[PDB]
Amino acid sequence: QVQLVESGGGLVQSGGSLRLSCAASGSIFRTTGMNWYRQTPEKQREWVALITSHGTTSYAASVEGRFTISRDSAGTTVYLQMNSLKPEDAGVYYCTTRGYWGQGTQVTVSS
Amino acid sequence: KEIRRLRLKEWFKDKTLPPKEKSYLSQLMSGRASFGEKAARRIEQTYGMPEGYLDAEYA
Repeated sequence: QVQLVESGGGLVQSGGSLRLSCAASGSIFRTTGMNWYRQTPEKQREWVALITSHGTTSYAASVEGRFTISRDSAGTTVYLQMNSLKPEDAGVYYCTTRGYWGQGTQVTVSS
Repeated sequence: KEIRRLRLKEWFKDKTLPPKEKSYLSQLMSGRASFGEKAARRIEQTYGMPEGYLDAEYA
């Protein structure tokens, strides 16, 4: 079994920045890919970004260029750098791997 | 196993394909490349799919 902890959410102004983190048990992110999802008012569980076991990345169309997914130097923590934030980006962000899901972290964007 | 092909397409249906992998994944999704047991297990590890996801039948 795998446990996951998202953090780094909060309340930020539109056009602002936020870096989310996901920790995962047993160093699993070093050898395993993962996904970020977000649940928004308009329909739940929208896919946001992936990073593979080797560090290759893919983003949803609406966050391309504004979001950057990466691993820390150790390879065991994943970051979602969210820049130029928009009201459509607010929601609970979940990290997942191997069918396991964290409890999520809230992102609210005020104008 | 044609189930691996369908499951692979299903996984990426709500996502976008990484450019470095777009070519290799598309061969699997279209039937051009072979889709064996070890390849399916490695693909699940690469993207963090649940173990055995690509071999799980549909109802």
